[PDB]
Amino acid sequence: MKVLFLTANEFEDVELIYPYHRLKEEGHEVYIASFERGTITGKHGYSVKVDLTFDKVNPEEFDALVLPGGRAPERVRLNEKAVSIARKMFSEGKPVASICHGPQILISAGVLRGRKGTSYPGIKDDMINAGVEWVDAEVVVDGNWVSSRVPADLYAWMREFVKLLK
Amino acid sequence: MKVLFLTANEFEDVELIYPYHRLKEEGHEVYIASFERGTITGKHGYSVKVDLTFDKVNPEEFDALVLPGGRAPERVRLNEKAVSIARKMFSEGKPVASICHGPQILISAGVLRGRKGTSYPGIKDDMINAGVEWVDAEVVVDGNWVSSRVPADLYAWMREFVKLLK
Amino acid sequence: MKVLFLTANEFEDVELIYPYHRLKEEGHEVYIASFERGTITGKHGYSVKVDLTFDKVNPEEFDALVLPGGRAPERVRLNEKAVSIARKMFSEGKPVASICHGPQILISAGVLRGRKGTSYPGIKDDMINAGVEWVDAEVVVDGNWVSSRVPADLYAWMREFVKLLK
Amino acid sequence: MKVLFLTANEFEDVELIYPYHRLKEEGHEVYIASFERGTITGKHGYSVKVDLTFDKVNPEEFDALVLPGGRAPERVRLNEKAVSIARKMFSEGKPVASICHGPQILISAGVLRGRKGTSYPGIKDDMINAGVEWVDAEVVVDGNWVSSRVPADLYAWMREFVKLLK
Amino acid sequence: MKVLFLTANEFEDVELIYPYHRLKEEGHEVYIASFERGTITGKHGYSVKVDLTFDKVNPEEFDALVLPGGRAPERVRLNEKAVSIARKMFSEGKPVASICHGPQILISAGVLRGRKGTSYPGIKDDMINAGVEWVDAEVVVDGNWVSSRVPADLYAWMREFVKLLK
Amino acid sequence: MKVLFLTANEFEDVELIYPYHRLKEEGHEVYIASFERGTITGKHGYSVKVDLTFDKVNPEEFDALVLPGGRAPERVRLNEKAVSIARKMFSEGKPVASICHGPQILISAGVLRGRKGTSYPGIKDDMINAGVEWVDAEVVVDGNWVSSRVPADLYAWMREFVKLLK
Ligand SMILES: O=C(CO)CO
Ligand SMILES: O=C(CO)CO
Ligand SMILES: [Tb+3]
Ligand SMILES: [Tb+3]
Repeated sequence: MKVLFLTANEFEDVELIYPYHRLKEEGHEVYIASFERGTITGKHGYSVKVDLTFDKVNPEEFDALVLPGGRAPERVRLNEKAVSIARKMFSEGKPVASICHGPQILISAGVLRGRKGTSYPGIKDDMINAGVEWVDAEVVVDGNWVSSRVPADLYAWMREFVKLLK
Repeated sequence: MKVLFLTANEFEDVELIYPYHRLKEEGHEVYIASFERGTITGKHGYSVKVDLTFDKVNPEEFDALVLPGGRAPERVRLNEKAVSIARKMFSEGKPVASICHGPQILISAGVLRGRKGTSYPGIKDDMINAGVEWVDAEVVVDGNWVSSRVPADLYAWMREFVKLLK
Repeated sequence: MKVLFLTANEFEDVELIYPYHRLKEEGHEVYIASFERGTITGKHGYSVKVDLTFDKVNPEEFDALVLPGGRAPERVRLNEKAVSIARKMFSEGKPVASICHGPQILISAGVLRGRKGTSYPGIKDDMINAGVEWVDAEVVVDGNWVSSRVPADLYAWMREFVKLLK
Repeated sequence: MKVLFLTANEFEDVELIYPYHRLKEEGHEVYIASFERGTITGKHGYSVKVDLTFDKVNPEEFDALVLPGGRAPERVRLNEKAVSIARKMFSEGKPVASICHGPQILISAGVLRGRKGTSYPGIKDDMINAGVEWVDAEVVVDGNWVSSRVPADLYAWMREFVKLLK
Repeated sequence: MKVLFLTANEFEDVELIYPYHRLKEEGHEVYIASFERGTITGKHGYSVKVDLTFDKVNPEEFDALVLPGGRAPERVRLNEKAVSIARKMFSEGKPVASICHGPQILISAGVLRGRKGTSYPGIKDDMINAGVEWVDAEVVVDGNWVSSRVPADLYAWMREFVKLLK
Repeated sequence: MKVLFLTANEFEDVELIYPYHRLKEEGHEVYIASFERGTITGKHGYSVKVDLTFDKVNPEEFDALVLPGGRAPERVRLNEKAVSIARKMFSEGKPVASICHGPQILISAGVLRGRKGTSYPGIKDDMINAGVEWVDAEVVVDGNWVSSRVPADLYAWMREFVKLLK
């Protein structure tokens, strides 16, 4: 499986780095997409290499999608190409993992009405207004959509996501 | 006029400090309300004294409301008392000024359906999903609601808000 | 009115941003002059665009002058052209607003002998030794010179300065 | 399984957080031991709660040990109780995972002579002088000792360590 | 010889630490005085222990005085007791070393008229207005007063100061 | 005398700056060697200019060597040219001063077996395993090798090193 990550500067560091390594453990290939090639830096100063730009992503080449949190999703969700990648992959039923502010990208994609999941609690009202049945749980599994709230939830978030890719 | 500010740690510094001083220039009394007494610190490190807690606010004692941005609104909007203050003041037609992420508190108050305004562009989709006709302008005036987007808009934001309080 | 600001890196952020927006509210044009074009960054990390260099300033083209504080005045006061701009504008009786360390530029211009005003209290002795009757007040108005001490004084500083430009 | 972590302030954040969550995914209980109760803060600013002090650790109550890196191991290795915990657990054949500077604690425990493993390359010479057959690989498995070098190795480090605990 | 240092938070780190150690090399005793007991922290984050408060200093018990720079002198120079210590020691002809902003304390003491020395160039005009014959040199020796400008001057600053204490 | 420093980014600031100025006081020439020309930055943010790269160093052109601490030695000790400079200078009996983590470079050079000295206590075990008779003292003098532990030892470290160069 080829797993795509849509992120940008000010990503929540462990929310990117944890699934990156957890999915590599399984033998999956992992790719970081952002605005430009080079590096991006997390809220806490970890730097990661960008593999490809949003413009170069062909969603048909990727099997699954991860949406880390932090302040990066509010930047990503204004990029039509990044939102279109998330819209396509999610609506096609490919596995999509989101955490914390990550699902702001899915809100903007317009794909969450009637879906069941969670997010950082600070944006619960925005998830509800997008039509989500919002649950206060460490992980929620709604078909292809695996969602979690905060870094304390990482263990449960990927415990469930790895099952979808098997 | 007695002007109330609803804010918390990680407020956008100039979005609090600018209206605070601008309204004092007019002779209005300005009050900072937050979770606890003591001080709160902005994203950029400016410290301000808290005048009263959300619990101690009686909305009937205040004439107008200011909602600065930053990351503070995502904290404030989870406090039922703070959201109730905003709901009451806004729904009674008292002047309410919001900037950047500030109107996340108004989203949570459930008062924006059918209203027109603006915000930080990163949350435009959340404003639209709350029932706002979102306008990309430095300031929008919709009856009692004066809204702006970013720090570059400060001059226009308070130019319009000062007029409502006269 | 065309209002010139003389500043540099490590300016006290709100002491630049507050008068910048306050004077734009009135419809005045505001210009940031510094060592080079591009941007400058405040003590607290706010970035502002430089409109023109000190070398390109013709003082006859500007109606008023603002001198924010921070650590920037100790840099500005070593630039002969910046000091000459301040000397010319102040000595011609044009409105000049200073706050905090801002009047270090006026000290270096040699224009304060026999004048009355204020500054950041830490440099009161230097103001006295330059020939200033130093007053511990939130704002002092001495003809064309409007002076204040610290960020807490912003409201009173521009309340008085706006009156000189009308 | 009950997994003990020996660490301190200035731990490499992801080297603690990654195995903590990865092992919780398996249903293992995870315990952070340090100098004092309260919190410890990583090099990159993540804070974690300390479960127990080194003085309160009874090594017989834990099944496995994790030694994250950063600057914390040079502090931990001067605490004779922490070193004695590592010596006891490692010499009894319990699973021990180390990464980056983590095995400095094992050097001080005097248990690495004739063993095979890796570390941050900057301390390879110190591992060699302690009697280690040093290997430049993302993960090395030498009986109970699973060792890795840097954060890029996380995926492989816990892939192998999880196998020892099953 | 007993050497006193008058300083406070935001001292220029190397301007305190360098003379501290250089004078200990000679066998002199070194004492840090500040507003309160406990620790003070430099601009660059080095922490030093305060030996005594300004209020507890009896200038007759000390043989020489060092005035480091940074932002600390603008705080120290508003403390009547600290200024009185500097006034007494300097006017009695005891060796006094200053660097960078350090001599702002001597300006406030009122002891520099007709004296010859240097400082951080940003405050040269303030030194001149206090009656100093200001010299742009790495070190100036004017009887008991040894003055330097910036951290690059440290070697020459103490080369000359150690000669006065011999 | 021409004194070479082998260092890199994340050097302990005062451990480089202190001997640099102390040795310049004597009239010695001081040279900073690192990976590349330009500047290097300490743990605490002080920046220093690099005079030459490790590749350009001819050890026969330098009379003495200084090895500051911080995290820089773990980078320097993986550069075989830097290690070969230290090996050559130390084994030829030229004066070598080390402090804190500085002697990690000497460990890697393979020159400490049977020698007597000190270091940061956190790496004492690594010094012992390299064949050092490790002493817990502020300064140790073993022929050409002058060693100290921490920044508190600076005064004694250079007191002894200066004697070797005279
Ligand atoms: O129509 C708006 C909601 O009222 C969104 O554009
Ligand atoms: O008299 C002033 C100078 O004119 C100082 O107080
Ligand atoms: Tb051997
Ligand atoms: Tb041996």
